[PDB]
Amino acid sequence: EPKVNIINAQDDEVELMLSDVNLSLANSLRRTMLAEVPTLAIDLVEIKMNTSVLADEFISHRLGLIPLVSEDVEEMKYSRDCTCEDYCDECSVVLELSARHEGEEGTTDVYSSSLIKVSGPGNLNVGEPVRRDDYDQGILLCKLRNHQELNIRCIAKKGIAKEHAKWSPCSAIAFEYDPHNKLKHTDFWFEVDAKKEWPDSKYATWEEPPKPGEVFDYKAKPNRFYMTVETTGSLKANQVFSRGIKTLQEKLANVLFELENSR
Amino acid sequence: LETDGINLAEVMAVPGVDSSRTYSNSFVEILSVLGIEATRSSLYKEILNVIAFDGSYVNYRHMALLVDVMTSRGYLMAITRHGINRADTGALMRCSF
Amino acid sequence: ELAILKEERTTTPYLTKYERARILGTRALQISMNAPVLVDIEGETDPLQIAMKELSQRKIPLVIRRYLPDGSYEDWGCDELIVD
Amino acid sequence: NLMGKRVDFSARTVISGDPNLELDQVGVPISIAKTLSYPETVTQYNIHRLTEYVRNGPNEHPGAKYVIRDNGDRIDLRYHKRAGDIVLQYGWKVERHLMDDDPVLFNRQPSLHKMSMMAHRVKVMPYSTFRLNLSVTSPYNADFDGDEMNLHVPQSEETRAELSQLCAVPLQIVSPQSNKPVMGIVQDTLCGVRKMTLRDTFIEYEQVMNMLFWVPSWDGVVPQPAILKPKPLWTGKQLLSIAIPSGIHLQRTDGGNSLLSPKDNGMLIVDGKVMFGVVDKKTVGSGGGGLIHTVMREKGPKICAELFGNIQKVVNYWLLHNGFSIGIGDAIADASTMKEITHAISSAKEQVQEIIYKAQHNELELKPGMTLRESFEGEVSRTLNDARDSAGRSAEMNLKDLNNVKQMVSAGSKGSFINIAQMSACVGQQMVEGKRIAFGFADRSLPHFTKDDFSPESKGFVENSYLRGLTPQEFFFHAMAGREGLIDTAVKTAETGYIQRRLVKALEDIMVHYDGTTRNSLGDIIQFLYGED
Amino acid sequence: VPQIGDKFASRHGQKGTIGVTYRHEDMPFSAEGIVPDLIINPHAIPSRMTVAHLIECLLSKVGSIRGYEGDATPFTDLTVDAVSNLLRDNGYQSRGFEVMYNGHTGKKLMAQVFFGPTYYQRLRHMVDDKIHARARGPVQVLTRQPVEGRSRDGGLRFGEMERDCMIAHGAAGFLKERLMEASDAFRVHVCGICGLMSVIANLK
Amino acid sequence: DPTLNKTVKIRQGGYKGKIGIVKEANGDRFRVELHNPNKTIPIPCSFLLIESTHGWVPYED
Amino acid sequence: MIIPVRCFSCGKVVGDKWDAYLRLLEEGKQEGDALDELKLKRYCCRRMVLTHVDLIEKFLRYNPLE
Amino acid sequence: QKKAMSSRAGVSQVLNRYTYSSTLSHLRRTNTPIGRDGKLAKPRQLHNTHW
Amino acid sequence: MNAPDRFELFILPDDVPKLKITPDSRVPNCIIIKFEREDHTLANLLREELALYPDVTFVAYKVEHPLFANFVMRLQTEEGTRPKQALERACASIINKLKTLDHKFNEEWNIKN
Amino acid sequence: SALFDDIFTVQTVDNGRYNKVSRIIGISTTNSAIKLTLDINNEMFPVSQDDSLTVTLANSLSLKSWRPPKPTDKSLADDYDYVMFGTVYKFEEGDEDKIKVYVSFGGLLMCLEGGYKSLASLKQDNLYILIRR
Amino acid sequence: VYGWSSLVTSGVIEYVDGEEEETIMIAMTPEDLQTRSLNDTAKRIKPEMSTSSHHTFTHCEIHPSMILGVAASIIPFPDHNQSPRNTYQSAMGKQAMGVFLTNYNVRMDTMANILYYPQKPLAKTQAMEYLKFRELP
RNA sequence: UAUCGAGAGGU
Ligand SMILES: Nc1ncnc2c1ncn2[C@@H]1O[C@H](COP(=O)(O)CP(=O)(O)OP(=O)(O)O)[C@@H](O)[C@H]1O
Ligand SMILES: [Mg+2]
Ligand SMILES: [Zn+2]
Ligand SMILES: [Zn+2]
Ligand SMILES: [Zn+2]
Repeated sequence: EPKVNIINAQDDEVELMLSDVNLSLANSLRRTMLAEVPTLAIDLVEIKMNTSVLADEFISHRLGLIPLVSEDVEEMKYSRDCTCEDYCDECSVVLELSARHEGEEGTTDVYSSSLIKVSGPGNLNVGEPVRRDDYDQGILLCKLRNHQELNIRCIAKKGIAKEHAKWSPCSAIAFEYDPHNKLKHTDFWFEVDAKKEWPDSKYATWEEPPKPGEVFDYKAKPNRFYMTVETTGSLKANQVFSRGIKTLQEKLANVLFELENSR
Repeated sequence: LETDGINLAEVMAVPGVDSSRTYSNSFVEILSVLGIEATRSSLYKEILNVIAFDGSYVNYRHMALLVDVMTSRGYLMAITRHGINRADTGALMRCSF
Repeated sequence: ELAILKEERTTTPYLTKYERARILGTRALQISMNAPVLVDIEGETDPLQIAMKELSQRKIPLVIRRYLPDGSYEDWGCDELIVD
Repeated sequence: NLMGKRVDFSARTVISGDPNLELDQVGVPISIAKTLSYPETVTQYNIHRLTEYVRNGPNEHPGAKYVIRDNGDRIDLRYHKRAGDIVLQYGWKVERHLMDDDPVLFNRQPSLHKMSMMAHRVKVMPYSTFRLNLSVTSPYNADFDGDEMNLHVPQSEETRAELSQLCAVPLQIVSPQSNKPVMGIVQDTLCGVRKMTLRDTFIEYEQVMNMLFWVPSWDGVVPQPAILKPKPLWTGKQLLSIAIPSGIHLQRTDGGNSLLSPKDNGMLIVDGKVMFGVVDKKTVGSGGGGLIHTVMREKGPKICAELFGNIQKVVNYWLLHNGFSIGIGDAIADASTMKEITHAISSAKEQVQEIIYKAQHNELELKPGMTLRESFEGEVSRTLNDARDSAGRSAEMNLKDLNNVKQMVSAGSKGSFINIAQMSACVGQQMVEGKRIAFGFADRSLPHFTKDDFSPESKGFVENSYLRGLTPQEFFFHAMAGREGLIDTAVKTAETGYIQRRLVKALEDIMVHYDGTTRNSLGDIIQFLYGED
Repeated sequence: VPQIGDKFASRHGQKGTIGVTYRHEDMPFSAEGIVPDLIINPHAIPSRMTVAHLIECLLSKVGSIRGYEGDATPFTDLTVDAVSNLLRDNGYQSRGFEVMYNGHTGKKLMAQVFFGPTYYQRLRHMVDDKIHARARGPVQVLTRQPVEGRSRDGGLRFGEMERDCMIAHGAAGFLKERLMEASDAFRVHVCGICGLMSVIANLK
Repeated sequence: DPTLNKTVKIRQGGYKGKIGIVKEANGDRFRVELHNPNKTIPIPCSFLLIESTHGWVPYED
Repeated sequence: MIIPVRCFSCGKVVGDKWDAYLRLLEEGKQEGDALDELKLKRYCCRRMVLTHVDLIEKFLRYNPLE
Repeated sequence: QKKAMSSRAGVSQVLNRYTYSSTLSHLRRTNTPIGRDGKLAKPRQLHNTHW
Repeated sequence: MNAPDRFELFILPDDVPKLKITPDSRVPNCIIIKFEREDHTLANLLREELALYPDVTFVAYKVEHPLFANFVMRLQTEEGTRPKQALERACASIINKLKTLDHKFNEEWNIKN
Repeated sequence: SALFDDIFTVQTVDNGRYNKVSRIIGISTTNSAIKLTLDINNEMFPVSQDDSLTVTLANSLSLKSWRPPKPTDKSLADDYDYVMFGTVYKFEEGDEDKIKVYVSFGGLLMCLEGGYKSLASLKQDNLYILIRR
Repeated sequence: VYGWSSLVTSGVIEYVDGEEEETIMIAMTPEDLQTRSLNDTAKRIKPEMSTSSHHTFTHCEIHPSMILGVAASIIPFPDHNQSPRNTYQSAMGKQAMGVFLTNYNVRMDTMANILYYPQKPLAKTQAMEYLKFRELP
């Protein structure tokens, strides 16, 4: 009975209409994609040298925000559930960065592309700093001047955005329904005329406006939910939507298990 | 009639004036002309007028208690050291003020 | 001399809010020091709770000595003072 | 050092509001609850509980800091490495951490009256602020813009009982100051309860179920909807009534309304159920004879304290899912009303010209007791203040029911007529020392005017609204009046503070005695019977 | 890092402390999926009459859409209606409102929300620089009463007005305890004849 | 006790992989002063690795 | 201080667009159009780049202290 | 130094550096040395000639 | 300083059950389920699903305090059905709807390739 | 099986105040001096002026905790379009034969005027009102 | 060089103190130097100035926003606020974290606060250019 | 874990 219509698609955003589901299911899917879909992200920074003008934890905070390839992260374990001491090769990716400015002139800009993967759970596709193109330097991290050096060792771990927003695969998620307000779920503020003063939905042409005679259908419920899922590149937009569905399922499955064990 | 300035005794005597109702907003003058029980009522009236002006309301017993303290000695005890500390209260109590 | 006879007592036959708070607290303290309790102790074992149970049954073994301004006094037992 | 002093077992931090705390609770940061302590005597009934606290130690909650022997020797649990090998003896004391439902005295300065110090039940909570139910902000005069408040921990069974049995928040709901409550429904909950109890507010079943479950005292019986067919719908008045205890009757008439209440004003409550009437500040505020006053007299302080929480939990839920806002739009009157406003101010400026003409041609009536110039300034002031009130009334009437400023004014939760007037129509005449702006330059108010100019604009009439914006002259004149307000607040606070101290010292020893008399420390009769009744 | 209790203010005398934080998905959101950094309360506005705060929000919305810093100099020809005209030409309702959705349920809010950028200030007042509690601790040599100040493990002053409050409550035991056991209680010996503290007392 | 003030790594729990210093080791339950945020946490001594001459050694140092 | 990695409000990466934004301004584009070309559609994201101030350029002038 | 009383206090102050705006204001501040004893209001008012 | 570990939102302590069911004896056939380390995400999803069942007579949930990641749900079913069973059915019902939803997205995705 | 029954002609329909409620006044087609003032939900049961409306007042729908109605059971409301349940808060036994019955349907108000013989059964604690057409 | 003092010594700008200000007539803006022909319900009303038939202006304000000092110059639209709110911000603005100097790393001050990511405000005033507020926000 | 002052601030 659930129906899907992909309006547009690309690597980092999918626009789609979702229908024949409950509002609560579309919303719980929205929340799950924002908050609980795992990704990989730097979570421990070993600073061996930092003579830049930036503070150690200033830099560490930016490092955590660098999006890393998280495609195979589902097969990867959480550090808190791994039997090893400290971190290891089965529950983390290790990245290293080393920058320096040689020369008495100019400024060296340190980019996320200088982050070099050193180990990781082979041969899983996880841990590479996301790149737009092949010529893409990525995210600016720091800047160096004569004799200033940056030498760090980073431990990346699997996590979810409930713990820290850096583990979210999304940015915004656009989300709306009932573009003509037939359900009367909002009551518009106006000075002179509400219809002239409020802009049209970008999905106004996807449903038909109410006819001037039409009586109020007090039995209609929301049923068509237009949403666009943007991502940071740690996961592709179709992956976030798919794993969102998967994650919400396991959460319900675990509840069902616990009920069938309380017997 | 209402006046600027007071002379309660002389105005009371003026033929035509209801000598049983003439009032002054100086309760010090009321005490000299009409006595301490009239001063008690006048003191309450003048305080109430202050409180009631900005629409406020204070229960009678609080203002009644204050005006009874100010008149219990038979003269007007100011709410200052010159009134309060002229009491036969202990020295430790009086020196804490 | 100073004591006022039971038949000539004129003060209120109700326990005052101040007498109640002091009686409950004082009795609570005595209970936590293992004073004999005059009611059954079930599940509620805090000293204040036991003291409140004794109060509700008129079983707190204390007397209010109410001083009058002249120094004379009426002794009232908490068994005889009316509790709301 | 003697009438007041610094004390142990005290604490202070920034305050925050919490919609999910009972009226008589205070949320206490964990770190504070681990620093403060209460010395509990060890008995057969608590020795197991208290040994557990001792094992947890001073740094883990619920824990303990000291063990006190009958001799008085304290055992410091920070430095005892064999804390598990401590055996408590009856009669010892354990200085345990502060814990849930411990009574504590809570206080915001300045402590102007007795409900500036009330006893709350501790609730230990994360984060570093003290949490208050919003309905106790009024007696404390507290808000959350940086205010801090103080907490004091009683140290014995006797002083705990004085707090819980005399000073506790619910005992303080009605104050002897004006024989009326000092706490009511405020802010979000008051704004929301008007919106929720509007005659055309309807709630579908699925939301009704959540709202019912949010009332802790709900009896579990879903009431029949006001509309059964074609769709089950409950009204806002029905769900608010869940929060009102049974046996509560209240009647109020607004503007001679009938029992048919066409305007949905007045108030009628029967057996704790709202028959008609928008529920607003006139019903759930702190006024005498309202709902809170009535439940207190009829049900006592415990039920009345739950009333705040019940009302809050239903309304705040409904408002969370309804929404409410305010924007720049709500200050904007339509072009027709602005033209009335601008015309009426223009004609008031003309009347001021006529008054200037009469006074300057010796044709002005002198008021008794007043010089010519006093009479002139008085007539000019009445004209200009009536112009502002008249322009505000036009702006007020033009605002729709949906106008967000109007909704807050109508709930009684924030704002008043003058705020609509000054934001939308006209700020009006600026006063300093009871008079229009004085000629601080020689025969003029600013070097931008000619001498001997008594017009509205010359002596501080601000014609524009805050929406339109003030001119440079108006700006300065408005800042002159505004400075005077800051000066008054800074000065007269010490004037009244000294007054209150002298009042307290005059009266501090005056007590009601067991013979009914009111006497001082000398036994002098001040009143033969308190309040004469 | 900002937390509950820290203080913030716009440039219009409109100040507040953080009451709670909500994650991205619990915030209200617009159809475009924009969520606020910060939600202040409508009751802060009508009695304070800080209309500049509202106008600043409107102009700043326009400015970030069109790519410039709006001119908010006082005493210019700029009007609210002119800024509203620009905003409407950019696809938003002209007075700054937006339809928004409750984060818990996904349902629209019955009310539209004034929404847009406003310049906010991080003030020096942070709760963890103020929080303080004292059980026991150091006293003054001369009075043996607790020392003054957070920075010295001090105790709060129970001043004369707090004394008066406890008198009004009739809490005689509590007031005695505050001012003795919780402060400078001391045992002295006096002579029953002359009443002076001239007694020489060897207790062992 | 011989492990106070000595540097430590945590091998179990929510703080796994984090550096710290033994601030107080009364018995069985230690207090490690984490490096990363300004907080000293309670942790069992079983959860710690101590630094010694050769690498991180469990509580056999 | 230096361009933030993410938009505070929505999380979209903007730390890889600072050089491209300065370049579009050298090429004579107006700020609004440059933001448009960079695909910064939500006004939360536009604020991030439009109002950032690059202070690290000032801090670098202070001759390194090692 | 020997006349620390009767001398005026607060003429020199530690330069406020909390933020850049606060430094600019501190360098442009003025003081009226009237006191705090004797309330009045007249020197505290915003006088017309302050424009 | 008094901030809790963020992992406490979703990691269940070992002595703390994900789920605890008790009766509400004030009405017949009603249970209270306390969910630990869960959100509106789970609670609102279960709630609507359950409310549309014909044999569910009451369903509601509340997050009693936003600073603590738990919620409590109240569920009553008609005499025929047992409340805990209806909850089990809602779980399996929603898991199925999401399986369908995952399939139809996969198909629609290849179609758009 | 009902307590009161009649047909009313709508004389006035006041919207004004609310977007979802209107107050209507009607007079019995069969008996003048029997007047009905009633608040109703615009969106659920839209009425216009001069509409003919059958109004029934019952104390039971039978031919304590509310539940969504089962499709199998059957009640008096199956034959009407719009049903409300309310509280009788005033039974006015006035002079001559001017009798008023005031009912609150969750704040949607009704006053029914008429004679004792037409309204004596309405002296109830609660009333349903059922409206047809 | 031809700068500010060139205007002062060429008779187009002069300095006046409080005493000399007593004897001059100042127009608020250049437009007030000449009489006009409006009725735009959005913009603010200008005083009529109908007490003198003909005004003889001696000077004109350069800009009226220069009556403000450093702190109040940070307020956007102070002409739309109740005047005490402008006083309150003038205090709080001095309590707002930013970047107090660019050399904070080489100063060892008793206390210093630096906002991680300062932004310049979307709503600014002309006077902020001279305060450097957009450069050290 | 000092004392006496001063200055700037918070509600
Ligand atoms: N100098 C002072 N002396 C004594 N008490 C003061 C004080 N300054 C502030 N207070 C206390 O703090 C209160 C001031 O509250 P504010 O937050 O300053 C204004 P308000 O009247 O509550 O709100 P507003 O900002 O909406 O006008 C006083 O009523 C008093 O309780
Ligand atoms: Mg305040
Ligand atoms: Zn591992
Ligand atoms: Zn002697
Ligand atoms: Zn963004």
